[PDB]
Amino acid sequence: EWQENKSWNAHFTEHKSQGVVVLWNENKQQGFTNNLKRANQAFLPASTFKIPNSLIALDLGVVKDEHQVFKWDGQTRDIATWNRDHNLITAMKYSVVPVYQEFARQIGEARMSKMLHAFDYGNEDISGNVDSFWLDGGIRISATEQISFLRKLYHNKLHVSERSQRIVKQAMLTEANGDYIIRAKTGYSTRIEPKIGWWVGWVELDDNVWFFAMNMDMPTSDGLGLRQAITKEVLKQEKIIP
Ligand SMILES: Nc1ccc(-c2cccc(C(=O)O)c2)cc1
Repeated sequence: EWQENKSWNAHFTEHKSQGVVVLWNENKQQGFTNNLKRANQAFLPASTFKIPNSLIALDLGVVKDEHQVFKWDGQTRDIATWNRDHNLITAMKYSVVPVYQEFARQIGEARMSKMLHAFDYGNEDISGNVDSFWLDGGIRISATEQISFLRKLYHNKLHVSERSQRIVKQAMLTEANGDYIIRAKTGYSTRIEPKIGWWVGWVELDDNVWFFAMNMDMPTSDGLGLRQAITKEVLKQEKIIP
């Protein structure tokens, strides 16, 4: 079942922004959101696409393991952390587009299209350039669709090996302490309106898992920190985390 809690709208408006948070209680099989309509509106996945892209690259052998070094191509880019060697873990962490563009070129259109359909991922449409379609092509995914996809990943139910799924979930590790573990991926879509930020993943507790997917308007890069901050305020409000 699904519940709309418009009280969460405060967390967005108080920061002069608009967006949606979608939560899914795995034990109770219940979903919650501030905005049922936007929860089902499809956006460019941008760097959240690094989750499916990593899975496909690993399963096809494009990426051997999480230690394989992807050498910087020597082209200076405006993101300092991109101008260095990466492995899967650091490429995820710093959302290093050029590494994942190379993955996609090696995957190829045919295998990428087939795998996204097998994942039931978004609109499954890779129209555009194979090395940028998640940034300015035809692929779209909603917040509820991100949840559906992440739940399959959590349970190792995607049509790739258990190993590929374990490795990607390792690479998704974002935060861990004595109270919870967050595995997630940020996204930042600027090439097509509306510009949005994403944060999708889940929170692991001792006896339950809460999946989450949020997006919010992002007119400038100055509000990027609000993706995680707003999500955590909701989690705190719902007493999912202290
Ligand atoms: N102008 C600009 C600012 C920041 C970025 C950037 C880099 C790396 C990661 C992320 C993110 O998804 O949080 C965003 C990219 C362009």
